[PDB]
Amino acid sequence: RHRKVLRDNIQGITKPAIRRLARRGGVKRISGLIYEETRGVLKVFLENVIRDAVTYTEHAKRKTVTAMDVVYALKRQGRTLYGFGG
Amino acid sequence: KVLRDNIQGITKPAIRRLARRGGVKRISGLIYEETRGVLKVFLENVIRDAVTYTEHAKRKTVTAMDVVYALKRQGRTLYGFG
Amino acid sequence: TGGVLKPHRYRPGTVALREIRRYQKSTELLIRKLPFQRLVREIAQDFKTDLRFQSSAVLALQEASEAYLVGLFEDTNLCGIHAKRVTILPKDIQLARRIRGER
Amino acid sequence: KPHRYRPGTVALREIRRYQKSTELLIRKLPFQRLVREIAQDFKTDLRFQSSAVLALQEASEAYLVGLFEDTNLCGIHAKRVTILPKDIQLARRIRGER
Amino acid sequence: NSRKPPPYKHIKANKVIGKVQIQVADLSEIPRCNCKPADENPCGLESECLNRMLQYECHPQVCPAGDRCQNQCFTKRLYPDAEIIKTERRGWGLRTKRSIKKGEFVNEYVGELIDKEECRLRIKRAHENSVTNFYMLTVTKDRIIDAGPKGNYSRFMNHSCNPNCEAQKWTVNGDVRVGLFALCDIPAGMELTFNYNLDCLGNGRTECHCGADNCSGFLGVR
Amino acid sequence: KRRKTRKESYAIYVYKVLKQVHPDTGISSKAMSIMNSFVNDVFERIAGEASRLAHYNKRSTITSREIQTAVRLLLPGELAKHAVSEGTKAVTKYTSA
Amino acid sequence: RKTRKESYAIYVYKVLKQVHPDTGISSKAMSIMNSFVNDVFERIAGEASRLAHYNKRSTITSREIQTAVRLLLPGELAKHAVSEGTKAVTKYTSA
Amino acid sequence: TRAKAKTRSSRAGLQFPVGRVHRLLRKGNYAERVGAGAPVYLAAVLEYLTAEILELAGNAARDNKKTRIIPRHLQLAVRNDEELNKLLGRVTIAQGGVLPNIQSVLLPKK
Amino acid sequence: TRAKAKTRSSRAGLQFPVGRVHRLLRKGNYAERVGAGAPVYLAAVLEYLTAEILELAGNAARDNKKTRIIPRHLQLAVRNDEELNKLLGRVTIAQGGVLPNIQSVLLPK
DNA sequence: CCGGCACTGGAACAGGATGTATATATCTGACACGTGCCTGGAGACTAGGGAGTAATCCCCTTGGCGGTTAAAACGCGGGGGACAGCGCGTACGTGCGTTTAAGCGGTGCTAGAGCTGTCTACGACCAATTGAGCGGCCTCGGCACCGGGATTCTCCAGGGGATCGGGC
DNA sequence: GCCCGATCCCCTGGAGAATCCCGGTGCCGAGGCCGCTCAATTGGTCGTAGACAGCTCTAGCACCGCTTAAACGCACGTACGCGCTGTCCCCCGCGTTTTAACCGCCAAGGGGATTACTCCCTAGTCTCCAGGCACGTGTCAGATATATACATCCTGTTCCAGTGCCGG
Ligand SMILES: C[S@@+](CC[C@H](N)C(=O)[O-])C[C@H]1O[C@@H](n2cnc3c(N)ncnc32)[C@H](O)[C@@H]1O
Ligand SMILES: [Zn+2]
Ligand SMILES: [Zn+2]
Ligand SMILES: [Zn+2]
Repeated sequence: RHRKVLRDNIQGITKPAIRRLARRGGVKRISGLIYEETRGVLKVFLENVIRDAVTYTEHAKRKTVTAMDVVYALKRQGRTLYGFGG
Repeated sequence: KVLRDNIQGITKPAIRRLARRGGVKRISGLIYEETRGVLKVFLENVIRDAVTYTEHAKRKTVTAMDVVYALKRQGRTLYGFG
Repeated sequence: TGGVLKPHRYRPGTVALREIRRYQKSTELLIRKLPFQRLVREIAQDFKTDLRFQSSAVLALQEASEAYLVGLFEDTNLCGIHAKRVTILPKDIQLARRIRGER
Repeated sequence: KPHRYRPGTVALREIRRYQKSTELLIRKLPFQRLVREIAQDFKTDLRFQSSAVLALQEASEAYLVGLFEDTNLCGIHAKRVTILPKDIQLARRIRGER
Repeated sequence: NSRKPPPYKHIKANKVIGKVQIQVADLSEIPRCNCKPADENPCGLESECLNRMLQYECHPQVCPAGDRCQNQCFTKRLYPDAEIIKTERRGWGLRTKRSIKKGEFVNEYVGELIDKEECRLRIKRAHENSVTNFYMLTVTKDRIIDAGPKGNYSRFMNHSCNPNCEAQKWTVNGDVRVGLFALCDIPAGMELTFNYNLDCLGNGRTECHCGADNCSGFLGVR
Repeated sequence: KRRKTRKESYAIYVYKVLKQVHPDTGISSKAMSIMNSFVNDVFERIAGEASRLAHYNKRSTITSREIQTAVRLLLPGELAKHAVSEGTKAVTKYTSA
Repeated sequence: RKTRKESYAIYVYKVLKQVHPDTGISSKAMSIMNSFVNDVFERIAGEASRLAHYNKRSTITSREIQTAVRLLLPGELAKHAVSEGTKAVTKYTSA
Repeated sequence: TRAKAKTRSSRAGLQFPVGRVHRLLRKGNYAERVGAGAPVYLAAVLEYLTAEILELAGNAARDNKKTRIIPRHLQLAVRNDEELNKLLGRVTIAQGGVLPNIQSVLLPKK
Repeated sequence: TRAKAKTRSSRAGLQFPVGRVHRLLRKGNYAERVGAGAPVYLAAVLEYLTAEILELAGNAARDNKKTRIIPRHLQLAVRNDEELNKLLGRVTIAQGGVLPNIQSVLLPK
């Protein structure tokens, strides 16, 4: 049962990682309160998709999550993705 | 018998009423010619699809289900007309 | 010789806050029917000539046009307030439509 | 006097360096440890394919990069050049998420 | 000059005479507020009352504040105080006995209801005998208040370019009425007076014999 | 008269469920159309999602086990928790009695 | 074991060699064109289905397929594709 | 036939037609075969969602001293419920109106 | 089977499989019957739509002086045409990137 | 009081250091061809029902007229709000030095996904028969308006009385 | 000093009012009541889809060690939010007069919507055979790595406009 629980893993999205994502979007100057809000915006998007992927995985009576469960879960919300099968 | 001038039958008070039901307090003087251009590109997108659905069935009358199908096709469902 | 008195008029912004309260409580349609019905018959004359309509198919377009406009005028207001104003200008409709997706 | 470039130059010249590349801009191990921790709530003792975690990072980065482009227009509307935590909420509210 | 002016038939409300009726509506076209049983003064004088801000009188059966709501001042009638004192050459005027605050309900303006044509034939009649009528007030279209034959003590007022009260228009139970409110608080002992914008059909035949700095003007200019 | 053909709706079951919750109110002729559209519009989502669940897995039957997953994908958080109980009890009361 | 996986690779590669004779393509791009074709096939089929249902018919025909294209494709694409199809169908019969 | 007939709604305990849902499933191009407890499960879910809306619409019509539901009470019922509003987000209800709401920066200040 | 087998997609002059499009239409739960000129019409449109997203990417590759096509040229080809940008408007393409674009108020004066 | 030995910001302009683009060399790993074989497509009949075509019936979309009243157009005025110019001070950007985990080579172990083979219970198909549900026709009957007698309250009234200035 | 015919604060025969209340007339919508037909229940026969029970063998999880690229503090000074004050012009609340939407009629005819009869086009079985998939293999395009050669940003050092305020 090598399942030692994980904790406090959202602070692994460091602030340089966020400054690069903002540079690719065209931003010149950044405030100092943005780093604690980008994380809350991301942790709400990831759950809506992992929920549906696990729901698709249980219906087939499997234990491994595959790369088609994620594609179906994404397409169900209007976010089609080309490149990973289908 | 062709028509024209008919876009200016959507008067200025009829636009101020639609703004009050939305919740605005003051209104600039250039909004009125800006709204008649937005209302006229939404109606064409729907009437084109309604007329296509009508011509597929070999009719000459536009019914009330053609409009409901042409609206549902764009994600604007409407309850109460069939 | 003999004059007439007159009570003070309203300060601006009161007869416009009574209507925000009156129109957000009714349900009727806010456009005139013959004016709206001639525009629909001249738009459709560029796709197919000499066609007819149903009285309950012309009444279904007017219910969706107003639901579109009343809901765009609510996004314009929040941009106007973001910029620290009270008036809505023609450059707030464009920002609303661009962020929303239609342009 | 070590030549001290002025404020706003080094930023403007990596804005246009990160708009020519196509790589991924987050660390793989920190991103993979968070996916396995969010999904302990829905069912325990799962296993992930190697390429099912590479499909999530792309959707995530494509979501954030396009939220920042909407945030950058509200600021110019309000006549600023910096972005604040009140320009994200307007974008999300007008889009129709919250 | 110890005499008393021609008596007036004292009255409490307006009595219709002309060709227009009243607009008492049913209790489904009356607006509702947003307050509730709460801190000391509901619908008070310093509060965020949506019915007060927009110049409405609230009803005790529809107000959620119940019956202790302070937005009922056209029925309770807690009017002003001590009656006519003698002026010098103005007609009669008035005066206050009890101290009054800033922005408080001074007495109403009440009379009889006459329309346009009846009013104009009335003045064209009373002109040929030179009565010098001094009592007229329009409120809206096709309606006038008059206080000549009958009325109350608010018929004894004057005009000044430094006044203390104005005439606003409140909507009471589906109908619109007039009420005089004080600009600023004053200790008791002053002659009440308010500005009115005359619209004489003839010409201005009176100078402002009141006395102030800007008050020179006329009875029909600014 | 030509004795026009028949046309079906849910307007006698919608009017039987109302007499359980509010035994004294009535409903209007124009408020009935909206509930018709509501029921016909929620039928199709739940049917069309199970139609695809069965095709992803290479089956050719729709059972009472695809309808229990379409509901869990389509309805929100606390709504999708009483519908499952309703539907699970109405099959136990039927397969035995 | 290793049963079979079908795809469109060998037809995409035949189409490429008519517009660009001296050009190739890689795997990451074949795996994107494949998803493209599979995605458009299923938007055009699932609307002819609904049209036939609305009109109370049992058969899907080229007259349904032609109308499902004018509702999906925008502008000048819908005018060039409609002319592409009605030449193949005209050549096929006369043979 | 030899015995007396009983419906299938009566066995399950429902008010909706389990026999009419079945032929709509069979004649709609959803699959090749259809089980036996699929309509019995799909009717008990369409009844719950109807009761859920009609209760709130009745509670909202009561507060006007009215004894009849009209299309305004249906809108007021659903725009106030945080989950029916998420299920019916992109839907227009004819003759419904809007919800009363004024912003805080527009109210008059002294 | 006396005569020599002549494929159905050579009678029409096409390159996509008319014989397999038919099997996919029949096993896909779309309707009860399927006509005969439906696959000959659908293949001729699937073939035209794909011979124009490639003619733009082949042009975009020649600007880097390259011989092969990669996922970046398909993106540069799709987001620069306002018809394919209207058809593929809610699609993500793996390893594609963005377009070079920078507002004017941010440039140094 | 404007001109004057010598005075002060303003303007320009090369000229460094740093960052960005070249021209060869080397070199690995994946793209583009061939070969053998199995399964899915094509050729030739045959039997039944879905759709094309003609015909009749009546509903409902279009067109013109008169008339009454509520909404739209036009012109005055006056106070409030949008837009610009200054000034102060707090927070974000650029660079340098020190610390901490991501990443790249392996190695070994086992869990679980995919394929193969029997075998029984479940859904489609068909026939005979009865009641659940839709269309058309009466009743009652809870509301909106009009009398009406008309009940608490008001009020116009010339009069019932305590007062007075002289009357006596 | 007593007292007389007027003389002003109460006072009630009517009368009148407004409108609490109780009750006549008249309604557009909804609720129940019988004929009627077609769609759902009962009862059997059958053959394919799905449920267990092995059995091979790929790939996802766990550990170890090292080299270096990225994250983390820390300090300085500079441009950029944010508040304040003054001004002027455009949008709101009023009265008048002019125009056309709404409502009630009446008239004529296009086209929607059933119902019947007869081909002809799609499904369903056998055969036969060739196009497309997996496996194996070689060579060349694109990815680094050096070295040199410029473009690009920031400032010190000169140089005209106008002259600091002195002054006869
Ligand atoms: C308003 S009427 C009232 C009747 C009576 N004179 C009174 O004061 O009670 C007063 C008349 O006196 C005149 N008046 C009142 N106050 C005045 C003033 N302050 N200056 C000039 N005239 C005045 C007005 O012209 C008006 O006609
Ligand atoms: Zn209040
Ligand atoms: Zn109150
Ligand atoms: Zn004066």
